[PDB]
Amino acid sequence: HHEFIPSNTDYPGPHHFEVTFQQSSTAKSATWTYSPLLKKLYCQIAKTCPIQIKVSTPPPPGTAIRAMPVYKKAEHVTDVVKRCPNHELGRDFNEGQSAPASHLIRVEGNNLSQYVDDPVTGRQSVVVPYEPPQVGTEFTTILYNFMCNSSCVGGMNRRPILIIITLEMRDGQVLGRRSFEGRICACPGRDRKADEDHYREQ
Amino acid sequence: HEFIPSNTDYPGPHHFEVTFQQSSTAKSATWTYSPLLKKLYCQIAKTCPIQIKVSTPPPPGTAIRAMPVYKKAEHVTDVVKRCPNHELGRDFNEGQSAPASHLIRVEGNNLSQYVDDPVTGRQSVVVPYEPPQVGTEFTTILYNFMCNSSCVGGMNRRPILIIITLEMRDGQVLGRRSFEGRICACPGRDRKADEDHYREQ
Amino acid sequence: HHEFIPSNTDYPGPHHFEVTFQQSSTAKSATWTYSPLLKKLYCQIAKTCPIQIKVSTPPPPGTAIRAMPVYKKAEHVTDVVKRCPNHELGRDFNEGQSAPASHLIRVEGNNLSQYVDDPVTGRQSVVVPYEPPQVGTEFTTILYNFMCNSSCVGGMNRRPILIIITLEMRDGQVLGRRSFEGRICACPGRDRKADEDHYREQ
Amino acid sequence: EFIPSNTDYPGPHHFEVTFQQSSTAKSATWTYSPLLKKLYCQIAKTCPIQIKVSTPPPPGTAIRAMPVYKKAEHVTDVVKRCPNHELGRDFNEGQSAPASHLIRVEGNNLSQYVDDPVTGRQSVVVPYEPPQVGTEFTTILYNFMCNSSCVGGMNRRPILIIITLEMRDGQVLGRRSFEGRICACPGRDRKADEDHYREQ
DNA sequence: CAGGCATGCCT
DNA sequence: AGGCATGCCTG
DNA sequence: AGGCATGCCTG
DNA sequence: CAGGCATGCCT
Ligand SMILES: [Zn+2]
Ligand SMILES: [Zn+2]
Ligand SMILES: [Zn+2]
Ligand SMILES: [Zn+2]
Repeated sequence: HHEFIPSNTDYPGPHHFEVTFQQSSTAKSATWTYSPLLKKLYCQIAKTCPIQIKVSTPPPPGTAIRAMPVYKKAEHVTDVVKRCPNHELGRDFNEGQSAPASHLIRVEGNNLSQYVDDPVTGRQSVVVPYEPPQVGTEFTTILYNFMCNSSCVGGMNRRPILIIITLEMRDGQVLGRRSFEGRICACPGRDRKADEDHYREQ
Repeated sequence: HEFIPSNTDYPGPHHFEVTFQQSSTAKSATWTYSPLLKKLYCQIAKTCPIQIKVSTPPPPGTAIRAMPVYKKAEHVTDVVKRCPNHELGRDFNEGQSAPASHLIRVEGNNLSQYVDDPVTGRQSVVVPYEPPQVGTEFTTILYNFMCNSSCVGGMNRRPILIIITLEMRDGQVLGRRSFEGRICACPGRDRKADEDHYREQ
Repeated sequence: HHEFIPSNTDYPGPHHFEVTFQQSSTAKSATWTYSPLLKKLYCQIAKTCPIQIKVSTPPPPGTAIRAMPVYKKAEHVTDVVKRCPNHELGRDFNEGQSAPASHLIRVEGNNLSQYVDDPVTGRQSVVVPYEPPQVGTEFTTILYNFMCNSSCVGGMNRRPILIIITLEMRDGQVLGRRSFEGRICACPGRDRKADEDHYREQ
Repeated sequence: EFIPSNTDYPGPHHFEVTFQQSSTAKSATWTYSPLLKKLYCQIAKTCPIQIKVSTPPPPGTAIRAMPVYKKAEHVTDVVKRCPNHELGRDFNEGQSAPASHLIRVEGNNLSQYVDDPVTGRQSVVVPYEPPQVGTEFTTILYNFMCNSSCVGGMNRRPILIIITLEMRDGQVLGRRSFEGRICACPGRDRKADEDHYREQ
């Protein structure tokens, strides 16, 4: 039904949906990085970062893959994650684009991209047709872009979000799903090291 | 008109279970649950998420209600409302569309209906039952408690109980669970002390 | 002739104007106690409080004195001081009443006690004509009653207030002004001594 | 006139800008550091300013407030709110005053918000009112709707608030200004401003 | 009356 | 987090 | 009131 | 590339 709070629970369905991360250079300031322990991606804004998709049984036709952001804390979950006023109106980055300025998550390099603004739930998300890994390849890598900092005032300001990747049936039914925390910042590694470090303190 | 609504655990046919996820244990915490006790400690107006589990729900008309009642039998015959201060107040009454007078509110859903029993007098919030999402076990509801357990003019220092019932389109309880509730500025503090004292009398 | 921000400044005009307080009991449960150190009095909700007023020379015919509350902090200086939503209606002490339960300051005994609401500034004040001191007795004494505790939610909650006594003509201008911090509380003595002693830890 | 003067002009009647005693506490709403004519306040909190004039002015006189970046290069830029604070709803809603304006007046229903046709400059004006009986000060309540640090607006670019009085006619009478700093902790900010100024 | 607690809220 | 406010309840 | 959290800056 | 600073904000 018209679900207002997307659910974020790893649910490898009939096929075995999997979300993995490409090799990543550790550093305070690097395009991106991932924390297997804390299950959360660290990413400079607007820059490129690829996610790995793997499956066993090749999924049914018309099958797609969505990406949606949601706030981690309950106090804020009823709020849809959109871009901040600062970055949305600014031309600095999106005037020649084909994706709506307000959307947080953009897909890079794929014209088949579909930017969804649900009429009822107001939830924004980007979807693409699903496709098998290039011959002799283990993963179907999709290139995502995040257009605001987890700190952006007026947008997701300093409140952690969760990036939900959903494997969907053409009609929208759910075939798979994985989730993980995301943080768009200025210096990823550093925020990670510190976060991994602190985690270890307790 | 009198009611003293029943607060009797009835897991019912469809296995019903309103549970709680892990909340923090901070002096001031939006909310926190004491598995030890039947108490849910939370801050006023905050989002206290509650989990519902069910194995096989069927009525299309089945919906769920939450209604506040006083614990001590002396007052249970008294309707549980909002103090005059928070009702006429401007704070969480401007904007949101819910009755200024109710204590319980559903936060993330607009299908909710706030009902004022014409005879009972009781006030409660009802929302349609929507099953868990593909791959998720619980149907999560978001609740808001508009007054402090301690507000004079309202329930002043009177332990209260929230009763969640899963009824069929028309008054027929498919089951219910109940828990004690305290609304305060500092939930963490009150639990450490509450659970504490309760042990070794 | 309406000002948005009543002045709290004292003003001993042509007629010498001074407002004094009779002997103050130190008891904690005491109905009221005045502090000349802090120039601040402590009351209990709706308890009779004598305010001794004095003039060096007698004033015009129908001139009066008005008691208008005002906040101490600028952050709030604009909020007209009114009775807490709760009290502005609870029937204890209005079914008795003759005055708008909205009004905070009000007199006891005098049936010539008038009230005012500038439709311009919406200010709530009380007015009573200068009846010469009890002939032979220096000060004229008006019995006041302050309806809400300084900590009442919905009203001045825990926000300090100034009690302004203004010497006015039958009309026209102002003729004498004396302000002093107000405070409605349960235990005036308790409170009085606590403030009063902290001022000593300067 | 685009890019106006901050120059001090006491005037026929002596116009003086004064700040009552403020707090020295870190999170105090506002404070003033006499050492450096600089006002520290919090976004949207009530900044009161004491205005004393020697003699009573004409019937059409009034007081206006206008922000102006400090540094040479930036002065040419109009001082408006960042986009986030302008579109965010925190205060804008129900507020009957332009949402782009940095400066706001609080206690007046006769606040006149101005946007210059040629200049584009923004400012708030209020008809002057004589100090009240026995009061040596005429008080105006001012709000500053954007931290100085904000992007999309003052990029941590210092500004001065030039307060001038003018006739009913568009004519200047007196002028005085002081640097402004909108922040979270006024107390802290100044206490630090001075410590380092005490070095050379 | 005066001590003292429960519980909101401030730095 | 630790600690102060402050109404109200004893006794 | 102290300490943190986080974009930009510096070398 | 990481260390440090300035500035909003949390317990
Ligand atoms: Zn942004
Ligand atoms: Zn209440
Ligand atoms: Zn009251
Ligand atoms: Zn801003």
